[PDB]
Amino acid sequence: FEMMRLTINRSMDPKNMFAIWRVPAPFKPITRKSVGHRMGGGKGAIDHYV
Amino acid sequence: SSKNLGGKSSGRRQGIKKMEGHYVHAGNIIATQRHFRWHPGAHVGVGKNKCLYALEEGIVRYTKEVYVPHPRNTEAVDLITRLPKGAVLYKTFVHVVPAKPEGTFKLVAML
RNA sequence: ACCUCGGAGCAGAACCCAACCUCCGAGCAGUACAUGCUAAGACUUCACCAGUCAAAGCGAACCUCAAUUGAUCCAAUAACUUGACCAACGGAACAAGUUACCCUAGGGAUAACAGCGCAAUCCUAUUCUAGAGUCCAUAUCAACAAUAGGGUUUACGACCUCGAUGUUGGAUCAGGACAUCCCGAUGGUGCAGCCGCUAUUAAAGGUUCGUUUGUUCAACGAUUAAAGUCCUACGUGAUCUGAGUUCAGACCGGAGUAAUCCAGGUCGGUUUCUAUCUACUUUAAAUUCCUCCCUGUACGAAAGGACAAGAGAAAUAAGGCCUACUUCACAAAGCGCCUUCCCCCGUAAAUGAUAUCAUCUCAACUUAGAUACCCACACCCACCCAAGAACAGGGUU
RNA sequence: GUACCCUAACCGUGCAAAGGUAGCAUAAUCACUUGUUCCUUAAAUAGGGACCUGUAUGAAUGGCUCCACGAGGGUUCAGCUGUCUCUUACUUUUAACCAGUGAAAUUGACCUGCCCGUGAAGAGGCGGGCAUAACACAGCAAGACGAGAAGACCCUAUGGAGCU
RNA sequence: ACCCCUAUACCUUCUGCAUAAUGAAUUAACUAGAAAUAACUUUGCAAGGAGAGCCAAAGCUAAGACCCCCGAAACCAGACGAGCUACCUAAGAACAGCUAAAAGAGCACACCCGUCUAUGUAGCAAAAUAGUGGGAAGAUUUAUAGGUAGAGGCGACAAACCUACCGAGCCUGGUGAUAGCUGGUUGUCCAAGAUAGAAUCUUAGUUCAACUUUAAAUUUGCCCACAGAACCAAAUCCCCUUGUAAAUUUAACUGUUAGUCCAAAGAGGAACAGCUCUUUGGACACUAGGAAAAAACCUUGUAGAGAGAGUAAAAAAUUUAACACCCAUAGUAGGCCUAAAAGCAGCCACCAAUUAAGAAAGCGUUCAAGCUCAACACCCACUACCUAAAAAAUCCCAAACAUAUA
Ligand SMILES: C[NH+](C)c1cc(NC(=O)CNC(C)(C)C)c(O)c2c1C[C@H]1C[C@H]3[C@H]([NH+](C)C)C(O)=C(C(N)=O)C(=O)[C@@]3(O)C(O)=C1C2=O
Ligand SMILES: [Mg+2]
Ligand SMILES: [Mg+2]
Ligand SMILES: [Mg+2]
Ligand SMILES: [Mg+2]
Ligand SMILES: [Mg+2]
Ligand SMILES: [Mg+2]
Ligand SMILES: [Mg+2]
Ligand SMILES: [Mg+2]
Ligand SMILES: [Mg+2]
Ligand SMILES: [Mg+2]
Ligand SMILES: [Mg+2]
Ligand SMILES: [Mg+2]
Ligand SMILES: [Mg+2]
Ligand SMILES: [Mg+2]
Ligand SMILES: [Mg+2]
Ligand SMILES: [Mg+2]
Ligand SMILES: [Mg+2]
Ligand SMILES: [Mg+2]
Ligand SMILES: [Mg+2]
Ligand SMILES: [Mg+2]
Ligand SMILES: [Mg+2]
Ligand SMILES: [Mg+2]
Ligand SMILES: [Mg+2]
Ligand SMILES: [Mg+2]
Ligand SMILES: [Mg+2]
Ligand SMILES: [Mg+2]
Ligand SMILES: [Mg+2]
Ligand SMILES: [Mg+2]
Ligand SMILES: [Mg+2]
Ligand SMILES: [Mg+2]
Ligand SMILES: [Mg+2]
Ligand SMILES: [Mg+2]
Ligand SMILES: [Mg+2]
Ligand SMILES: [Mg+2]
Ligand SMILES: [Mg+2]
Ligand SMILES: [Mg+2]
Ligand SMILES: [Mg+2]
Ligand SMILES: [Mg+2]
Ligand SMILES: [Mg+2]
Ligand SMILES: [Mg+2]
Ligand SMILES: [Mg+2]
Ligand SMILES: [Mg+2]
Ligand SMILES: [Mg+2]
Ligand SMILES: [Mg+2]
Ligand SMILES: [Mg+2]
Ligand SMILES: [Mg+2]
Repeated sequence: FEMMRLTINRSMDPKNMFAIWRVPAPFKPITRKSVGHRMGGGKGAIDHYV
Repeated sequence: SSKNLGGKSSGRRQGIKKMEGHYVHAGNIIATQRHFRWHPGAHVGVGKNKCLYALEEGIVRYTKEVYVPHPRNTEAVDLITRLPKGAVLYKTFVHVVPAKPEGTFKLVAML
């Protein structure tokens, strides 16, 4: 999202162009377990959003 | 970790025990249900766990009928009086069409 | 951490359906006092036990809730009835630690080492062009992100091995990859020269000695052209070591009532094997540094300061020999002496079409671009030998 | 909380039975740890001296010095030497050959090769290729997951035993 | 006879073994299924039967036919052991030489022990040899008898030693201890035969169910037509025809209940794993052909002989980047801002002369200046394929071949 926002904002003409997202903000939670942790012991905590 | 406990209960084995067109005897349970999915109709009684049993012996028929609750059922009457005009509520009902007559008159004496 | 019961998802629509899967709850409360008796027919938590609904009838009247629970024996009671967080919840009437002093039966059904699978982690290359680089994306570095590869780390899995696949470093001998540390060739530069940085090609040859530490590593001293990165059962213990690490003894600090223990430190501590089979046991083209001159030349304001060509001197490696020196003495050796010869491909140019210019050309085309050793062969009884384990070989005029 | 950092002679508060005293101190000592400084060496994670709530030292769980002693552990001057740079020569045993006597572990059968791949995941025996007359003797230890010992580590068993 | 072609020993264990997992040198001999309750079959008699007892709403009596082997560490009882060793008792013995003459003193023999190294490791030796060491007038060493014994003794505590494996001696007996664990289990031939789950000091086992087997009795069993199954996707349930021949019940039991890949729907993990967990369906644990070897992918199943034939699945294709030429005066250093910012630092506007040039699209300048593009003319004509890598470790890996009619 930051790559797209920065590249489009740099490259556009703010006097004759306009840009909108057709994709919502990151909402689906992606979870990761601790590093070096064996298999099992419950589901890992929420890491980020996609 | 795994702080989620419980949820180890088995399936209730509920549902339809007698489908459409099945010959049924008096007292046979037609359906078992946690909520009122199928409603009692003609010659079908309801037991206090909302179970459906055949009050008479015959053929099980599943129909779709209008729903008029008892005027003492407060939640249902509130839903009805909050239903817009021109709309009739529908439910699925279970009936037993009785197969035999109640009895016969036959000769027993020649007095 | 959990152990029993219920609801929702996974499991979308008859039933059922797991995970140390995702959430929410339960171990009651309230009403009634016919919450009395009895009896067709059914359902059923995949067995059983247990649990659930109920027509009619007798007698009266005219239960809500989702789970809301515990068997048998036995105990209390005249009787009816009532007794466990028996919660490890199908419940043994009542029993904890520790073992490195340990033992047995097994298990690669199961961990440690190794291999294997995977690539989260780690490493590399490319794409994109923000940014840094006085300016300038692309001399050099490089964000967000993308694409691909590698199998050196830390993991993860538990697939061979527990009727043994012996272990960390070191010695010895090294085989290989190139992602090249040096030596070779080339392109670019923010390359004047010397030095550098970056990229292409190149695995023939080489890649030091010491102090501390068991160390791999790491720090330091002195060099060198350089002191490469890895794989090889973290190469190699039937070739070696045993400093470390995880047997039995002991001490210190801590834990524990104690036995005893510590993924903490310290002192000590048995490393067996007569090789059956495979494999193998003599394959002659050497590299590098330094000195001189070129030359204080090119270059450069100066300071600094080459590359080619050539000459010499070494060192290592390979092969060999004893004239002297030395260990020594009819001889074997080095600390001594002698000899050691080919290229290597990245690219830079000329002519010239497709495309009547130009263009180094996956256009036709032009240029840079081995010899040596060995080689005959029933004299053989025997003897000698610089030849040799035996055999074989050479000499015996 | 209080004297620029550090640190409190000092003040306040709470608990205990008492709140670690003298002495020593980076230890034969949990992590930090190769603590900081000086000597020793060209170079020191070694050794000695010093500082040090040692945030887990400490007084018959004996604390701290000191004289002798120690096949105890560590450091070191000088000398010595094949310990090594870097190995060589000789003698004896062993060895090899001839003669006499003559075992043991081991052994499914073997007419018992190399590379790459495959496969119960590391092949002499499978697939593709390569190599290939037969047979002794000496030597080597890379392989036969070589021999030995129903793993000395780990787990399991409603298997044991010792101790508290 | 070899040379050709084909062919991955056996048993056990396991999801799966050529496996580099177990056992086996070989021969001969020896070496491992014992029985009841019931049932079934065949007789005898029959409302009774059996040579008392017992059973009997066709039963009773008799026979047949069904249930292994080896192995612990252990526990207990009674004996035997202190000729080794631990300690003690009785009465004995030995200790050269030197220092100094006193010493659990020093050097050092005999003697006792065993620090370190080397050899040896089925050895000379079930702990030795060689050198080097500690002590050697004492808490010393040693000969002879005697004593303390295992629920113990003894111990300058090493949980040491007690007749060459002492965390509790050895022997005999209970004892053919026990083993949910490993190993083994011996003639021929045929047939049926593959894994939902629940409890459990249970997940290495067992019981019930499920599946499987046999013998009987009976009638429906699978595939399924329409209609039917709830509010908050693939499909399934039910189901008459139809095609077929199985199904249910009764009686008797064993065994399986430690599971692997592939396709699909998901969950966990990294939208890792030959990873783990459910479900549906295959295959494997049974044959054969193919994908190189090959478990799980594809083809195919019911068994024999044949020197017959038709077929099934079944052999990888791809090779990429040329792009113009010629020309350019000028209203103006448009205005504002700034020291200047001149087309090009930032703003407003974007007109306008030549035939034809943006109040300028990139560069480039402190600013300037400069050079390319868009523009005239020029002319054959914009010629326009719209695409894109590489690495590892013993030695590349069939040989090859573009062209003779499916
Ligand atoms: C080889 N040594 C260092 C050793 C090591 C371990 N532990 C290991 O296996 C550790 N190895 C690792 C590092 C984990 C790979 C060990 O476990 C052992 C032993 C030694 C033996 C000695 C045994 C001895 N016998 C059998 C030769 C013996 O007679 C006695 C005795 N004193 O009587 C033993 O103590 C002995 O049986 C023993 O206990 C040993 C080990 O257990
Ligand atoms: Mg549930
Ligand atoms: Mg369940
Ligand atoms: Mg049931
Ligand atoms: Mg009634
Ligand atoms: Mg339980
Ligand atoms: Mg239970
Ligand atoms: Mg100990
Ligand atoms: Mg054992
Ligand atoms: Mg591993
Ligand atoms: Mg910039
Ligand atoms: Mg598994
Ligand atoms: Mg093992
Ligand atoms: Mg073996
Ligand atoms: Mg290269
Ligand atoms: Mg290794
Ligand atoms: Mg080896
Ligand atoms: Mg031991
Ligand atoms: Mg010692
Ligand atoms: Mg050895
Ligand atoms: Mg062999
Ligand atoms: Mg002493
Ligand atoms: Mg002989
Ligand atoms: Mg196989
Ligand atoms: Mg192989
Ligand atoms: Mg083999
Ligand atoms: Mg040989
Ligand atoms: Mg072995
Ligand atoms: Mg075993
Ligand atoms: Mg058990
Ligand atoms: Mg027990
Ligand atoms: Mg017992
Ligand atoms: Mg297995
Ligand atoms: Mg084995
Ligand atoms: Mg085998
Ligand atoms: Mg085994
Ligand atoms: Mg005695
Ligand atoms: Mg004395
Ligand atoms: Mg003495
Ligand atoms: Mg004693
Ligand atoms: Mg002790
Ligand atoms: Mg002890
Ligand atoms: Mg037995
Ligand atoms: Mg069959
Ligand atoms: Mg259990
Ligand atoms: Mg078991
Ligand atoms: Mg699996």
